[PDB]
Amino acid sequence: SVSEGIAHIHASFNNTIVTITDRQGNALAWATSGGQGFRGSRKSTPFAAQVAAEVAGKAAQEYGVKNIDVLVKGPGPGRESAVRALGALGYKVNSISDVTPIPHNGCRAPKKRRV
RNA sequence: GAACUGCAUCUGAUACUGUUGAGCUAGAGUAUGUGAGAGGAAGGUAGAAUUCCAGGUGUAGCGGUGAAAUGCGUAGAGAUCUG
Repeated sequence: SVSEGIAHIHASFNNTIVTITDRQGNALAWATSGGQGFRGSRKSTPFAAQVAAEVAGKAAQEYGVKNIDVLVKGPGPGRESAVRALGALGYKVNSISDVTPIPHNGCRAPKKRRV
């Protein structure tokens, strides 16, 4: 159906969500580290992001995407592992971009944790 | 005898303080030219980001923590794109 695609790698400190959409922005497939058997501490590792990206890529590869460009966002650890997973799954990467939301001194952040 | 460190009234001195006359420019101010600055007050505007709302795709999680759970989610969340 679609040959050009975008892989969004939304990676937080707790979880990483790998969605694969077309060039327009309509999601084709997605996977999460918390939806792959890993919970708690294991879920926020690069390996869980690797398996999530593998699952999402293998699910969206039946659609017909071979050309894909990735959009990494967030500071989580799996932001680098997911792209390697996509590259080793046979995806032809178009470009690696880091579009993470950065306010220009906007909304006040939550208070510092006293741990 | 000394002292009573005091007070009062005359006289003298004019270095310093006071009161005065004149002068001076060095302290302090004025006019004129340039300069920097998140100095102040009143309006307008821009770009990111959050939240909310309405939609398209999409499907089973999200979120959170040292772990969790409360919470949010198949009444369709989160993710993604458009207003």
